[PDB]
Amino acid sequence: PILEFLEEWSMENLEEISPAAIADATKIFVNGCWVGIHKDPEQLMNTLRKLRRQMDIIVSEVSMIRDIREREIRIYTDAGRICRPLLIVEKQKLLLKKRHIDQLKEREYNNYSWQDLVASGVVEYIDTLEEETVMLAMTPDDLQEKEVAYCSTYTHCEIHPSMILGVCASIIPFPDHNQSPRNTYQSAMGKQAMG
Amino acid sequence: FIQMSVQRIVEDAPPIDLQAEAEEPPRYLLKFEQIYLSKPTHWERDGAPSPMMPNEARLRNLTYSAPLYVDITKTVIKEGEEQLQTQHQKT
Amino acid sequence: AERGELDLTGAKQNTGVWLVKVPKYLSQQWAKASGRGEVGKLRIAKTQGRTEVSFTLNEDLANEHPFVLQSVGGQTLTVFTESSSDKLSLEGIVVQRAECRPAASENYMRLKRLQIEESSKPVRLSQQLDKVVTTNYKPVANHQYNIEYERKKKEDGKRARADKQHVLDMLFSAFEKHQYYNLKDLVDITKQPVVYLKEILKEIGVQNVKGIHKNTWELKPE
Amino acid sequence: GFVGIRFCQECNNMLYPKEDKENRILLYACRNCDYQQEADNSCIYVNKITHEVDELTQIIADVSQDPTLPRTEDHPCQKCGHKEAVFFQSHSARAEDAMRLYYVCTAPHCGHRWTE
Amino acid sequence: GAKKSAIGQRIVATLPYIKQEVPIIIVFRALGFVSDRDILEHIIYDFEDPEMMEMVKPSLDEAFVIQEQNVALNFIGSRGAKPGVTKEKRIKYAKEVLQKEMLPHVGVSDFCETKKAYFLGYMVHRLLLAALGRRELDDRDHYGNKR
Amino acid sequence: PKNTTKKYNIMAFNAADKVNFATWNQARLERDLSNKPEDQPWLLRVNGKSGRKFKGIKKGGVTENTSYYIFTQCPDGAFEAFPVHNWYNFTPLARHRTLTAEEAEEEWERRNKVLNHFSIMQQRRLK
Ligand SMILES: [Zn+2]
Ligand SMILES: [Zn+2]
Repeated sequence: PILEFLEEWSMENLEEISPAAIADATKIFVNGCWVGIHKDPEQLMNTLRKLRRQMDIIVSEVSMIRDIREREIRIYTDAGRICRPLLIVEKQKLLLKKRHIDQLKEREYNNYSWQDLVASGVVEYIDTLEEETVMLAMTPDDLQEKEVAYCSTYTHCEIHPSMILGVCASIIPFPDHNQSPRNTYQSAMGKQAMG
Repeated sequence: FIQMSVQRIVEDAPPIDLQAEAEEPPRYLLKFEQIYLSKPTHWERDGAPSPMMPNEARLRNLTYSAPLYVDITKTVIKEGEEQLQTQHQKT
Repeated sequence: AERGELDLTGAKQNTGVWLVKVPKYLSQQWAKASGRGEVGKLRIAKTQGRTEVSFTLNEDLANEHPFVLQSVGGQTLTVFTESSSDKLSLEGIVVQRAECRPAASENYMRLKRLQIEESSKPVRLSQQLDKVVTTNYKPVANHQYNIEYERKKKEDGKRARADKQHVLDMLFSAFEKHQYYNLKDLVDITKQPVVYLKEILKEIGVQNVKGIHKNTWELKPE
Repeated sequence: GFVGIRFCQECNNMLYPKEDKENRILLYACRNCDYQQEADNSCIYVNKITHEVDELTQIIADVSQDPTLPRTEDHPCQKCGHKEAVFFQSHSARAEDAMRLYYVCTAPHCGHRWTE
Repeated sequence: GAKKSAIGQRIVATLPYIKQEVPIIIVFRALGFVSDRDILEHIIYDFEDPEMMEMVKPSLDEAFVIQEQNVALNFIGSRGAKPGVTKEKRIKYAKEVLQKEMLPHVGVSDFCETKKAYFLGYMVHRLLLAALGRRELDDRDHYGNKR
Repeated sequence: PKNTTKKYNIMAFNAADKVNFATWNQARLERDLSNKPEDQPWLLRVNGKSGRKFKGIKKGGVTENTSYYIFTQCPDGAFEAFPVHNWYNFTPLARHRTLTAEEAEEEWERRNKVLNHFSIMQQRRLK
């Protein structure tokens, strides 16, 4: 489906293109194979994301990496990419609003679930190759406010930083006040406890 | 794997082509149609199927396996005459 | 007439045409809609526009035109007619290329859903089941063996024989095909059992233990 | 300023430098065919060794669209009195032994790039 | 080498099911692109760029003896596991290798020589960019490069 | 007109070589010589023996991606659009020269290999 949509949005198949026009230079790839070129990268990556935030290309891990200086777009649809859920920040303002939190709070009575949050386009799955193209904030309470401007163009925002810790390392309380080797030793011993 | 990969492997396998070696001797072709999969079942000494619960398979040292079935289709193409399809079934 | 090679392809004039990119399903509509002649309603519209000359190319038949333009590339894409006839000629060059972009907004998303309803959910995915109790099933005898028997109801491999002079008649004509013929070669040409045929083949010829083609039964000329 | 190649007008196999022993003028005759043409420039090989200021080049203009690059409202664009330039370092294997921050304008269709 | 030493950077391509290393321009000619311009057009994209143009020159000079497609196939077949003796057997082995073993993901059909040529040119392009120094060398530990 | 089954094609050239330029007088086809079988590369010629021959291999993705109708000017009242049966690009070849199919399997530039040679020494061998 992504191949079809790319064909339908002016991506010129590699066999048709005049071979010297490759200085148009947005070398679109799919799963790691040439599929053509494109002259407008910025209005193409704003359309693949606009699609992945509702439904045409599976809202799950179909990454879109536009490497600007290198002039490539890399779309991966394959198994083995560790993705991560991250919020969206449009114009220094979260897409999550109180309406979403209120709908999710009344979860058992509604039929509103995480999937309705992802269909609403406020949380998307960023894999790692797409992570090197996004500017994150750890907490919205800060890093989205005004001061001497560190970054004025954020693109996403962590749900909560404590989600970088795994299962056996989420048991340890105040794991930021301890030394890191001790935290690993706890991740070890916590698998040898009785219960 | 069990919903979109096994059928992909089976339907993307070349039709087994056979021609009798010993006046255009008979030629036999076989193609594999859909994969059917069942519930994890057991077969006691008397050969009766009985749903294999996980706890039982942990107690009785069993494997929690499911019988796999596939529709195969023969084709008796012979002597420049009409063929006999004979789709066997879930096998 | 002969047309082993045309290598003329006709006119040097090359009156130009224009390549166009056309939608996958809209073109299917314009084609399978009728046999009107792939014209439908196709004529040059006369409009000022943004200093553009639009086309009366069928837009009602959706059951410039929303396409956009692109320049020349490579050769400008000469096009010829490989006809059902042996071969006729070539046509003009391509002057320009035109896209197939959809006319409007999200409608394309419904168009893809339409490709899926048409295209009829093309995937074969595995299915679940209660159980199967019609696998290896109770025969008196398997049917292949049954027909092997019913065919061995025709003759017996321990066959009779009366014609000792017969044997040389065929090997006269046929030794040009195989100077030495296998026992399985002689057997079906004849209709005799193997031990008796071998008892004769001892007297008549010798086996070519070391032969260029293979090792089997040659002949003494006399 | 060598023209990296000048393909043959006939066989397309990379004209090469050859000497005209008769008249003593520089030529560029092919090898696989027999074509020969005269030469406008007399440099057949130019390796520098070190480098030039070529990072004002090789910095495409589309990098102003990167949300991961800094934006400064000081140091405005020279080509047009627009603020908001994006700036980065060399980003080259040859670091130039320098931290030269190259800027690039972020107003569309300006694309001006300058070191300071 | 001590004598010439001017073409010290030779671009060479190891291939699946082919023992010895094969100069890349021979592979490109074997795909169906015999013209030197037609190969350098797939490898280098901005012709006015002098650096890549000079840097591909050694790989061009190191194969003038192989100048036709079937000669190229003969070369790449001469390194097969068993070339046989017949010219048109080495030809077929080299065609089968370049069809099914070399770069399967771009395609395996009989009409994908141009795709395989463009992609191999992109690999030689990335190699030349790593040579000059524009793009940085890729990292093995980077988790995006792991599946 | 749809009932007519003449199948249109695409004859495309690289901007590298010079286009027909109308100096092509009369010769523009041969599709079968590449035997060594229904679909095989074209091998084209130029007003006889003297000229610049070339070959066209087909296109991998032409119809599955998106069909390319050919809307034609059609100097008559109506217009017509034809589905392209196949696309194949032409590359100048048949060597227009002499090719070294044996070369005595030379050393690969390890020897001196004085350039601008092995091809002037040749064309002298064989007269
Ligand atoms: Zn030439
Ligand atoms: Zn500016």
